Formats: sequence, structure tokens, C-alpha cells
Amino acid sequence: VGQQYSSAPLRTVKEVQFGLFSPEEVRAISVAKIRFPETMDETQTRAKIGGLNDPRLGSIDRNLKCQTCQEGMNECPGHFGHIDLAKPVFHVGFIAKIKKVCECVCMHCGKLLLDEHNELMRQALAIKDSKKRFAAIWTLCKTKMVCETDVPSEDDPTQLVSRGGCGNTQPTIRKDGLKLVGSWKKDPELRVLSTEEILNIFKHISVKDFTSLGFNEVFSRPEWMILTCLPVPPPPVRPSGEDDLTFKLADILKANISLETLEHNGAPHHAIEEAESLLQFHVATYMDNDIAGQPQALQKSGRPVKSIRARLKGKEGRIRGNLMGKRVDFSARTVISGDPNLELDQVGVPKSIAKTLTYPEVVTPYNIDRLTQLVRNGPNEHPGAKYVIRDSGDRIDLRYSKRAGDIQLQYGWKVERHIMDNDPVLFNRQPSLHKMSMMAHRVKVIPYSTFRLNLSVTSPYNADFDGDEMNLHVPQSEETRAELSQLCAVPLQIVSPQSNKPCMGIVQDTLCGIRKLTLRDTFIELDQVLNMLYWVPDWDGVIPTPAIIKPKPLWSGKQILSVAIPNGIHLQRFDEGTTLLSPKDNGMLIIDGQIIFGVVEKKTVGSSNGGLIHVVTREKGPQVCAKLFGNIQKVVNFWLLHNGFSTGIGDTIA
Amino acid sequence: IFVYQNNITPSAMKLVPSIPPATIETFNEAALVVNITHHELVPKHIRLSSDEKRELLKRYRLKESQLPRIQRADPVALYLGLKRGEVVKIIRKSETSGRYASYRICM
Amino acid sequence: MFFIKDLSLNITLHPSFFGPRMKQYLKTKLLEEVEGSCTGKFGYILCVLDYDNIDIQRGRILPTDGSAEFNVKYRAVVFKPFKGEVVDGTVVSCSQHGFEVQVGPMKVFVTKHLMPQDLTFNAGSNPPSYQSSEDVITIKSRIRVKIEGCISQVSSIHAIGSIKEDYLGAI
Amino acid sequence: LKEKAIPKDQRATTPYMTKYERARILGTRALQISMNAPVFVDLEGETDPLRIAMKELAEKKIPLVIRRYLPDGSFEDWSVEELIVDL
Amino acid sequence: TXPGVTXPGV
Amino acid sequence: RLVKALEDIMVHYDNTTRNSLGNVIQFIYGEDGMDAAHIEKQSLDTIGGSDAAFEKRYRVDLLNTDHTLDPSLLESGSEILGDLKLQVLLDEEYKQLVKDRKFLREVFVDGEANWPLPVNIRRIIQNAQQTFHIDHTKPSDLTIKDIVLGVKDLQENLLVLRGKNEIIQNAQRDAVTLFCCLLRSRLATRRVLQEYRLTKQAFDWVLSNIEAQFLRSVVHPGEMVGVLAAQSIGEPATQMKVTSGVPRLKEILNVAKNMKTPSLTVY
Amino acid sequence: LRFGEMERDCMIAHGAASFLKERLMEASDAFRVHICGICGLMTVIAKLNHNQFECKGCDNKIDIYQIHIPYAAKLLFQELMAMNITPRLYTDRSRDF
Amino acid sequence: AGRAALYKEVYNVIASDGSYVNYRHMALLVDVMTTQGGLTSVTRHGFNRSNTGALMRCSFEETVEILFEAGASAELDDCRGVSENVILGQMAPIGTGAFDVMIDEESLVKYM
Amino acid sequence: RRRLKKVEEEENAATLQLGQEFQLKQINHQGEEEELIALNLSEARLVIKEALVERRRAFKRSETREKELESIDVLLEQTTGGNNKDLKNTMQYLTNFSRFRDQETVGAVIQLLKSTGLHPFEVAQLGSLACDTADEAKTLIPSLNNKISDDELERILKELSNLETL
DNA sequence: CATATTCTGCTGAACAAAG
RNA sequence: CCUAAGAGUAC
DNA sequence: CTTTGTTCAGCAGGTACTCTTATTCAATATG
Ligand SMILES: [Mg+2]
Ligand SMILES: [Zn+2]
Ligand SMILES: [Zn+2]
Ligand SMILES: [Zn+2]
Repeated sequence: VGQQYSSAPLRTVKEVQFGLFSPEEVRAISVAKIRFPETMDETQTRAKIGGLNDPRLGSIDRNLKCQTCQEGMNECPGHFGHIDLAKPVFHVGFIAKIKKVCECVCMHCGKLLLDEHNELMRQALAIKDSKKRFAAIWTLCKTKMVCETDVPSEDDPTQLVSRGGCGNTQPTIRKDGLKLVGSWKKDPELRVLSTEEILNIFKHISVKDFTSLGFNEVFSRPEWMILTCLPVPPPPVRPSGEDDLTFKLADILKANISLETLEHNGAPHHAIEEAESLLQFHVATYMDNDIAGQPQALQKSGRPVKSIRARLKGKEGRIRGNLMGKRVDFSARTVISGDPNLELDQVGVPKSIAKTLTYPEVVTPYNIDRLTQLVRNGPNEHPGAKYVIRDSGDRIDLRYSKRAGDIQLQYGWKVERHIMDNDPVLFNRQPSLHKMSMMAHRVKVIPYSTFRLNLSVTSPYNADFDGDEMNLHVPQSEETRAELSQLCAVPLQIVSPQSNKPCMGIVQDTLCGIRKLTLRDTFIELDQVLNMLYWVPDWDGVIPTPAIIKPKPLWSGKQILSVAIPNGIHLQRFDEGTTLLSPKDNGMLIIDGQIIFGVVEKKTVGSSNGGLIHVVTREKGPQVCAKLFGNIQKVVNFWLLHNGFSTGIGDTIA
Repeated sequence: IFVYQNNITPSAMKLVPSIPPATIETFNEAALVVNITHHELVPKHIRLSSDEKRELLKRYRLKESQLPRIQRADPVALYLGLKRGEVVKIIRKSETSGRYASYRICM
Repeated sequence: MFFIKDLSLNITLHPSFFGPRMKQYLKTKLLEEVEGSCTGKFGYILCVLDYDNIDIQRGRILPTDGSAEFNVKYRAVVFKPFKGEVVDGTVVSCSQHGFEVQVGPMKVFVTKHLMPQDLTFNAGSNPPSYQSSEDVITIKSRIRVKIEGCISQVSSIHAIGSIKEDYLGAI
Repeated sequence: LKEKAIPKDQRATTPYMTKYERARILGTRALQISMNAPVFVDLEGETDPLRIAMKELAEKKIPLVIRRYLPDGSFEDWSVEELIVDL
Repeated sequence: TXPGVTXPGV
Repeated sequence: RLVKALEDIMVHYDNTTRNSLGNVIQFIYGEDGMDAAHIEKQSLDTIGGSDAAFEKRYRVDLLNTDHTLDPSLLESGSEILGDLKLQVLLDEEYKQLVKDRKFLREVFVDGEANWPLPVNIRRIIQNAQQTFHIDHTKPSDLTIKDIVLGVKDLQENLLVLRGKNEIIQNAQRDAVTLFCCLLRSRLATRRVLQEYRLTKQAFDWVLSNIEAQFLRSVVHPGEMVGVLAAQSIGEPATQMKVTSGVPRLKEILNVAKNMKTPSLTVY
Repeated sequence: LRFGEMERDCMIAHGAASFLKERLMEASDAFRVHICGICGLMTVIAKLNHNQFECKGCDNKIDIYQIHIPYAAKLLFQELMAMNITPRLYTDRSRDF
Repeated sequence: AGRAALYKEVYNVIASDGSYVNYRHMALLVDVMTTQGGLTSVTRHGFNRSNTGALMRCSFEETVEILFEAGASAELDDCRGVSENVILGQMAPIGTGAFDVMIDEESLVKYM
Repeated sequence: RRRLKKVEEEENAATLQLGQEFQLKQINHQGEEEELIALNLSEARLVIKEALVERRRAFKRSETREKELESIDVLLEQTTGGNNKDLKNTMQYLTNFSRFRDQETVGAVIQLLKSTGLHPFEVAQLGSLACDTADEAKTLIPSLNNKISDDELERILKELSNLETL
């Protein structure tokens, strides 16, 4: 049924503005405060209120709606919760950035170290892009380890001007795992920089200071890089055996409760520090479990926990495994086979595949009759229809609906029907290294279990018939169908932009047959000439006057093959040593669509620039070039069938 | 243009930028032995005036950054004394068409 | 108060509606949708000016849909009340909490807390009214009210008024 | 949008309809014909919406305009009537 | 290098 | 990697080749604005040959006997001799041909004659000859002024950029200069009157087809040339003293500082 | 069947944008989700039957839009939100080209 | 001259085995690689490092790091690229999508 | 710009905090900027009547208070359809509190208030409120304090009361 | 007697040292 | 149902 | 106001497709 109608206006995303959650924004958008690590209550049959599967965050069962939006699992996007962290922790993906920011801002007064009074700060701040600005500011302000409450005057280095500096000594800051340690110059004193004091020094950074560091006033302030509220994703993000994220959130809540109890009841600073470190580790491994050096946070089963960063990165991650490339419907895949009796732009589709893949045809006064006939036929015979989509969104399955009687189609409905002849379908062989390896063919339904495609079109696909499989995608709308037929059609892809020369040509048996046919020895009697002439679909119906009239009417192979070549084609290629007369019958001269002389072989009908294929497709159009492919293949294959060709061991003996 | 033999002391490099509009350009004699612009790989570079740059950005509907970039350390850029923001027209003997005119903005 | 403002509305037309009367369909569907409507952004929308030629522009086909999305621009008359603004009105009803006064297309409710102590409710007289020592305010009586608060409601707005200030009340 | 729209008298794009433009015109017109859009050409028995759109384009009876977008956001409105379909 | 076969360096 | 690098390159409606940011990669696609599939290998007759052969092929003098033309070539073969204005036309046409010869010799250092160009003039000439039944004996109806003015107008009608300012006009001339060189090489007065023997209707038909084919060969805005180039480079790599093949391509795309066989050439 | 990355690249090379969109949205996963123009986040409580849209925090009810994105895209944005990143989706241009 | 040498190297690689690729493809490649004033490598550290949109950049390599940097820097993505529209499931401004098809009321009335 | 959720001041006519979309200058549909003009009761009523009669003429081709009410009701029924309860209430409110009759008097009033060189909202309120004295108008409209001289405001209100009819 | 927890590839960036 | 491993097919 | 001379720094590995098989922390401890 899809998604029901929504009165909200429909727009398209024009701009995506990235940023960070402010803690107040998380608390504002969250619909619940998650406190109990248990996912289910003591009854083990319902979602515990305040737990990680709080119904306010979305319904975990199909039978129940979401408690917040009162929608089903189909509609409900899922609504975030919030965990109020006992103590602020470092975001694992920003620690380095944090290490830079605290290295660019005085750790006592919370102001940027080198103001514009410094000579190089005019050059640094003049940079436009935020990343380059921050890189310059970091690489110049890291070496300064004093707040410099009094700096020499910009006009002259004679008098001293006092800015808003406190004159303290900035520490050298390193990272030891998930924490930062600062060493102050000995008048070194090493101590761990608490996340609370770093957050405090971040909140005191002036707007002008952190907007010169690349941060934004509205979308990403530096103090928001410190996690004080964890946005709990809805159960749609971590569907259920609970997901890895659910167990990680349970561990995070357990650590939070342990830290809260230790703080409230009073404990040695050793235990408080241990609980804080455990909470930091749990949060960091929840967001990223591939931290260098630190051991992986193992799951209950002893395997590494799949973190969010793990879910995003990689070939099978969200971006590359579900967005750039995703599994699609209305696609078939099967072994391919050659068919010399198919047109270049045609593909043979097994009857079962045609009965499975379906196209929605919008019911129109121009096609009510045949769509009604297909609906009557049903899905169990070909041609037929598999579904009827009503204008209200309800879908009638042609199976099980025969009991109610015949269906009366109305204009605007859709008949989801079996793909029939002349339906444009994208056809692919993978890896599909280039655009010619993915082309629009016309369906020809055939009673066998393999895709069937012309021999000439196998070259762009790099496809053999030794077990190769190929894919078939069916467009589901008239726009996609039309642009597929007018842009990706096989005849339009004859000439490749890859090398400005045709990519499809006469190959394999047809090429050998066309070489043998055009030899000067090859003479064809009346009956075989008639058969070969009839095999050319666009033959004008006139028998050419035989090359030899007496004492026996004989047609040469060139004369019969010239029937396939369209009228008005002139080609003149001169091989090595050929003259206007051809003692060796090499070269090629075709005048007005008749082969004057020359043996037809790879250099003429093959996929080479200046050949017959290129000339025909540049003179008569791609459609006539495909017709030439078909005619040449048909006539040459008939002649080779009735002439025979072989090879054996004796052919390798000198 | 200052042309030196081996090197410049860094204590003199800092004072090389003088009071505007005076600009000091330093060149090494060893690096100036061969005129790179006579190489067949180096195409023809022509500095554009302010009016020509304005016309170029107007006709092609471009912004400053959307032009192809040429570093203000490229040997040709040093050769012609390009300053930041100035656009060079590049005349190239192309092979699909006889003449191709590109434009590169100094950065 | 009454203003004229430049508004725009997006209209989605089905493919079946691209007859020669497409302009008529767009003009009719702009009406019955914005005429006399209410929103918090511009208050009430009463009527459309310059109906002879409304700017409809070209109209963009939504891809994969075929429906055309027009951005029709027009001139509209609006009535947005404002805080601390004096306006005339007509009394329509009285109650224990206060009285409702008809100002244009809206009803402004003045509470009993926003009248001088001399004015008191009186349900003995039919219909019930508000009587004071020197004057009485009854149904269908002209009265000037100063609006000091605006409350957004569904398809309507209920402002908050007063007559406590000097030269406010029945004329 | 008044600033964006390049005036008709000084459009500087190709007067010839591109293959992508022709493909999208045929697709949109066939999609509309499938949804019972009015036909401005006489029909000689054809029933495929795509070839109905092709017949409409051949004799220039498609009431659409291409809004060709320049890289700066400015656009030109070329009516399908005045576009030359050479391909 | 690369990666693979960062940089060098980084 | 190549496809991801070049995925956002596109030919826009001002023929510039820009990425997603709008940065100009090429001010015209392929430096000529031509679709790749509409390009064929053709020979430039001006660049090759000898100076004496070049004069015999192109130079036509209406006032002398060393480079005169047979009066039976054209209808007005006896009236053109002694003319001053037509001799001026021949002088400027041959001067332009000499300039094209020098320019093409400058462009291609090795003097290669066969290069990929959009429109195949030879096939158009042959089509006209076969369609109009050139008997090669009757004097041509064409006048020399007709030939020169038709060639000039045909060059004026080969438009790639439609702008109406000096920058766009200069870019248009630079884009069509090589095809104009080929066109002048083929449609010369001597060659048209003698080697091909076009008639007035045949010459006009040739001009019309050349203009139509050139306007058809222009690249279509919206072409995703970046992915096309990435695929057209990657696909031949699959079919594959100094390193070559896949390792050398790897080295080139990575721009590796250290390379296996760093070699240099001295002339 | 997997309509992988480089099949998408081939379809891009062909120039068929609408077929690529139909492959990636209608064939595989089309998800309608509601956002607001104040904050681009998808935190819009949308009671469709009651016809009520409300983004808590922004405290708006008359500035809601609907968009059609793949469910994979929605899941990506929700994981980014769970990872302290705001993928604010805005339906109008705030900057010129 | 660096771009010219890069094109010559690419052409030598392509034509080493006798295959031929049109000039314009390699010209586009070497123009993209040299459009920033220096040789841009076809790698994450190369093209993938450019203010061309967070969603496009992340789809190639180092996805999560790119998202983190974009969130920290509050980058604005204008969705002018193919990858952005592919991720958001909308018609990319390419090929048939490089323009807007609209309706002329006056012409439609002019037909009848 | 986006500003996420930006704070804003509460509207107040005393401070003249109309709104970001009710500023003095507004961009018209033609692309240029025009001063935000505000219609008094009679001027807005005349504008509405002109719009409705123009719509009636377009559809056709394609004074005492009671007769005025009858005419406006007939015209409203003839021109537009239903769901005009708000429009009907506004029309009857305007006809009841009609400070002016026809075009001449409203034009004279608007040109006089234009010659005053005052805020459009304030002049529209002055044309709407039928005040008597100067201090009374000042205490009715706090935005008029310390803007114009007492004598000038009193005299212009005197001429406005003179232009009062019926 | 049943649930809970204990191969294959480098250049820099950084640190100590000093006249 | 998930995860992992292995074997294999076409390039 | 410039000089070398050691020590630590960060991963990725092509596109599809088919099948099978094992596995979901052991057990001591307390209710
Ligand atoms: Mg095989
Ligand atoms: Zn919900
Ligand atoms: Zn300080
Ligand atoms: Zn919001």
C-alpha cells in the first residue's frame, strides 16, 4: 500500500548543513530519558518504560504502534531519546580535533593565543576556507606555550600593549588512549586534563576566536564536541537477540549508573576515575570500535562489537553498500546464449523471467482493451498481468481474485503486467567496466531458460557463452523507459566515444563465412541465391542479374552480399599492394551499395574505424546499421550453414 | 628583480618584502640559465589586465575561485611576475582544434 | 489592521488537467484555498487583489510524477492584529469571564480582569450585559478596544484586549 | 528570479535540441499521455504513448519549454517549438 | 605507501 | 578510483566543462566542443606534400601560364582569364591556404596528416558526386567567386559557441580553426573545379551537408564526460627497459614521488 | 540483484538520470520522511491521520516539508545523529551558485 | 608543461599495447589532475581531499572521518554533485537532469 | 539565514516591532523595493470593493448603510462562492465602521497624511481611529509620542474630523 | 535444580644537540 | 534470523 | 640564529553471483 497521503508540502533537499548537536538541542528533540539498561521489563513481554526500547522511541513489535507518533513500523521514522551523562566524555571522532583546539586556546583564560598583533596572524586569518585557517592556526599556535598577556605594539616594537591575556603557561598536551595528559614546564608537572575543565575552557572561547578556528556560531561550537547528552537512536536504527548497539547502550547506561552511584555515595578518587574511564571507553567504542592501540570492546559472544563507524565504513557499509550501490527489484540474472536469428538490439528473455518481471502500465483509453485481456489472462500464463494497482493505493493480486469475478479497469489505474515484446530493458554483464557494457535491448520472449543476445553485441559486453551470467533491469515508468530507449539503446551505442570507432562488428562464425562467401571462387546457383535473397528482411524483391549469365546463371558471393549492404554506401579501402584491379582480391571497393571488389573480412565488417559499420552508421543512422548487422549475419550464416566449415588435426600438420 | 649567485641569507629573506607598491623578486642565476618559456611543453602565457579579467569573469559567469589555479611558485608564474588574483591566458597548440585558449588564476 | 502584501503559493496540477483552461483551474484553486484563510505568519487572508492577471509564471514538471508545480504570485489583503493597538469593534456576547467583541473577521475576548471596577457583569437584564455607574455595554454596541496580546489558534486567532486605558470603551 | 532569467533576445545557448533534452521531452510527454493528458496532434491509430510523443515532437505540438541552467544559476527558456531537432 | 603500496607520508 | 575522481565532470550549456563546484576544467569540451562518437580519422592535405606539389594542387593564376587552369574546367573558362578581382580572390585564398599549411606544420611537429576530425568531407564529396551524376567532361557551372564566397560563408556558419561578445567569438574561432583548415584544404578552387568537378547545385549541397554534420557533431550539454573519460581510460587497462601497463598507470594516478624507472630524454 | 557502484557509474555515463533515480528509489527503497525548515533534522512528529506535524525544540507546526529519500539514507542520517552529527536537510538555497 | 607531460605519459601507457583512446578523454583526465595548480593524485589524499561536498567525498574513502570533519566544520553541501543526489535519492543534475522542463500556458492555449 | 531557532522580540505597536516580514520596505513581485503601505478602514474597504467589482466584471465578460449592505451582500453572493464567513464579517465590519464614503475623501486623507511625512502604520491608524483631540490621539497611539508637534497633530485631526461625513 | 558472571611498500614530524 | 569460515562460477 | 641526526607515524587491499557448515562465553555459585 506504500505510504499514505501527507498534507506536508513536497520539496527536494537542496542543501545539507552539517554540524554538531548542542546538549540543549538533544534534550529538546528527545522524547524520553533512558535510565534503565534493561530492554524489557520484569514480565519479559513488554518494553520497559524508560528503558532502551522505550515505546516513545518507536514500537519494537508490528502489532503495536509507536507511542509517540501513533503510526505503524512502516511510517514511524523513529524518535531519538537522550541519556544524560553523569560526567562529560570525549567524542572519539573529535579527540584529535579537541587536542588541536585546546592546543590553540589558552587552557586558563580560554582565549586564542596569537591574536592579530602577531606578524603571521594577518596571513593566517586572511585564509578563506575554514580547514586551511585551522591548519595554519594550529601549526603556528602549537609552539607558543604562554598566554602573552603583554605583547609588543604592532606599530613599533618599542612599547608594550596589554591584551586580555592572563600570562599563564600553556601545557604540552598528548593523548594516552582516550584521555589527554598535560605537562607544564618546570619552574615538568604531568596531570590528566579532566574533560570537565576542557569543556569549561571550551565554553569560554569567544565567538570571534572559534569562528576563526573554523567552527560556526549556530551549527558547530567547539564545546559541543564534548558529549554531555547521548542521543539514543530509535529501535529502527538497532532492530532486534538484541543488536550490538543495544548492548553497547546497555553497557553505557551501566557505566553511567555506576559512576553516578560512586559520586553520590562518595568514593576514593581512584574508583571515581576508574568509573569515568570505563564510561569514556564504553562511549568511544560505541561510536568507534577500531581505535588504534586500545583493545576492541568485545561482545558477549567474544567477537568485536559492531560500532556505528563500522556500520558506515567499508564496502558493505551504509554509504557504499546501501546508497551508492543497492540491491534493486525488477531485475533478473541468468546464463546467456547466442542467437544468430535475433536482431542486434533484441535480447531473448526466458518465458518464466518474463512472467516474473513486471511493468506498471497506466490504464488509458488507448490500451484498455489489451490491458483488460492481460488481466483476464492472469499471471500463470504468458502474456498476462500480475497485479492491478488501484488509484486509492490498494493492490489487487490476480491470484486469489478470480473467485470474486472479472475486474473492471478504470482510467488512471495501473496494470502491473508481464514484460512483452518490444519492451525496452536495460541489459548488463558485470563487472560492466564501461557504458557499452550496459545497454537497452528489446525483449523477445523465448521458451528456454537462458538469455539470448546477438553475437555481434557480445563484444561490448565482453561476454562469451561458457557459463557467463547477465542481468536484466526493467524500467517501471514511461520516463525511464523513454530515456532508456532514446539514450541507452543498442543501435545508439554502435560507435563508442572510447575510441571514436564502432565497438560492435561481425565476429566468430559470421566473419569466417563472410570471408569464404566473397571469394572470387564462390558462385551460387539459382536456388541458393533465392534462399539467400529471401533471408534478407529488407530485400527489395528484385533478383540481381547474375554475374554469369551463360552457359549457367551464377551469382557470385559479392553480388548476393551486396543486397544486405544498404543502397548509397561508398567505401574504398586500399590494402597493401592492391591496385584498382585486384590481382589478390584484397582491399575493398563498394560503390552505391554494391561490392565492386575486395574480400570482405575483419577490416571491412569488423569493429574498426573507416569500415562498413562506421560508414553505414555515420551515413544512414544507427537503426540502418543495426539492420545491416542483422542482414549480414542472416545471409552469411545461411551460406555457411549450407556450405560448412570445420577444423581438425590435419589442419595443424605441415 | 634581485639576481643572486648561490643563495640568500634568511635574515635577508624576511626583509625582502618592502613597502608597497615596491615588490622584490629574487631569482637564482642557475635557475635562470635556461629560459623555460622556449620549451615546446610550455605554452604561451599572457598576463591579463584588470579590465580583461573583469571581462573574462563576466562573459563566462565565473567567480574568482572557479578558474583553474596556477601557484604563485610555478616557474612560469615567477618568470612573468604574477601576483595573486591576476589571470594568465594560456595559448596552446591543441590537436583536436588548432588553437585552445585556457585561463589560470594566480593563488 | 488591514494591509496588502505579496504572497506566493505552490500548486501541484495533475497531468490530466493541462487543457486550454489551465489558467482558469489555477486561478480557481488559488481561491477556495487562501481566500479568507487564517495563519500565524500573516494573520487572516481575506481576498486577492489584481485578479485580472495573476502572475503564475511557467510551472515546473515534477520528475517521475508528471504533475506541474506552479509558484503563483499574487497580492493579498491581510488583517493581522498587533499588540498595543487600538481598534473599533462590536460586542457580540458577554459572560462571567468577560465579553467578546467582533473586530473584522475575529472575536477578541476581554476578560473581567481587564475592566475598571465600576463595570460589573449583570445577568438580570436579558441578554446579560456589563453595566457601570455611568454607561452600560450590551450586545451590538460599538466599543473601542486596545489589543495587547495575540494567541494563535486553529483556523482562527483569539486576541486579548482591554478598555482600562484612557478614552477606551463605548463611544 | 528576474535577475536569473536571461532575456530571450540574447540567449547564447545552442538552438539545437540535445539528445538528453529530446529524451526528457519524450519521457515527460509519454508519461503525461499515459495519464490522459490532452493530445494536440491527430492520431492515426497509434496507441503507444512514446510514439504519440514522438509524433507530437515531429510536428512541434509539445507545449513545453526547457529551462537550461547555466553553471552560475542563470537559466534560459527555450520553447520546444523553437528548438531544432536535427538528431 | 598509498594506502596501499599513508603517502608517503601520512 | 578514476570514476570516483571524474564522476562530477559535466559539459554545461556554455560548453565549459565543469565539476560539481562549478570549477572550470576545460573552457570547451575536448578543446573543440565535439562529441567523441562523431569523430573520424581524416587526412590534412595542406600539411603534407612538397611546395611545388602544393602549388600544383592549390595555386591558380588567372593571369599567367605556369599555374593557369584549363578553360574547359568551368563554364566561364575564357572570361575569367584577364580578370583582376577574381585573381585577388585566388591570391587571398592561396595566402590563407599557405597560412594553414604553416599553422598545421607548427601544430604537428612530425607532419602527421591523418588526425581525428568531426566531419568526413571526403564522404560528403563522394555522396554529392554520385547523387548529382558528375560526368567529369562537361565544364562546371560553378564560378570561382561562388566557390570562394561559399567557403567563407560555410566557415562563418560553423558555430560551436553562440555568444555575442569578443571573448566568445575568439573562443569559437579557436575551436573551429582546425576543421576550417581541413575544409579549406578540401574545398579549394582548383580541387573543386578539377579534382572533384562540383556543379553549382552539387557545391551548395556539399556546403549544406558540411554545415549540418558539423552542427550535429557538437557535443551535447549535459554530457557526463568525466565518467566517460574515466571508463574509456580504465577499460583498456583491463585488456593489458621502462615500466608500462597497469603498474605505470598506478604510478601515474598515484603521482608517486619514487618511480621504478625514472628516465630522461636529451635531444 | 545488486545494482552496484559501477553500474550506477555506467548509468551516469549514459546520461539517464531518471532511470538511475528510479533504480535507486522506486525499485529498491522509497521512504517518505518529514523535516522542518528551522532545523533540517528529521525530528518531526507527524500524526498523518490527525494531520498534525510538530518538531519539538523548534516549537513549530506550520513549517514542515516532506521528502522522498532511500531508507538507507534515512538510516545513515539517523546513525549520524546518534553519532553527534546533525545532517540538517534544507529545501531552499541559502547561498548563490 | 606538467599537464602536457602527464597527457603524454597517459597516452604512452594507453598506446604501449597498441590500443587507442580518443584525445579528449585523457585530456579531461589530465586537466582534472592539474586544475588546482599542482598534480592532484587520483586517491583519497588526492581528489577526495577537496571542498567539493562532504557527501560526495565520503562515498569514496575514509567515510566516517569525512563526516566527522564536516560536522566539526559545519560544512554546507549544495547537492550539486552526482553522489549527493544519489545518496538523497533524487534526480541528479546530469544528462536528462541538467535542465528543467516546464509548461508554457500561452503556447498550449495557442495550439487550441 | 538559517539561524536554527532564533529568539525574537514580542510584537508591540508602542515600540513599532511589527516583524521581520512587516518591515518598512518590502520586495514586490517585480523585484524592486516599495514602502510598506497600510490601509485605513475606508481605504481598505474601497480597495476590497474595487477588487470584487473587477472580479465580477471579469466573470461577466468570461449612500445609506442599509442599501450598501444589500448591494455588498448581493455582489459577494454573485462573485465568489462559499466559505466566506470571514470575508463577510470583514465586509460588514468595514461598512459599519466606514469613516469615509468614496474615492475623493480617502484620496484627500491619504495625500494629507503623506504630506505629514509620518510612518505608514501610524497614518493608517490615524485614518482608522476617529479621535477628537491631540493628547487623546497621543495616549491612544503611543508611537506618536515625540514625533510631531502638538499643534500640528491637533490641527490635522481637526481637518480629519471636518472630513467626517454622516 | 536454574540464571549470572569472569606480504608490501618512506617521507616527513618530532626530539635531542649547539655553537 | 545474524555472524564467521570455506568451496566455487564469470571476468 | 641557523645546523644536522636519530626515533616514531599511519592501512589497504576489484565487481557480481552460487553453494555448504558451524556457532551463538562454561561453570562455579546462590536463591
Ligand atoms: Mg566466459
Ligand atoms: Zn514513532
Ligand atoms: Zn590565557
Ligand atoms: Zn526542527
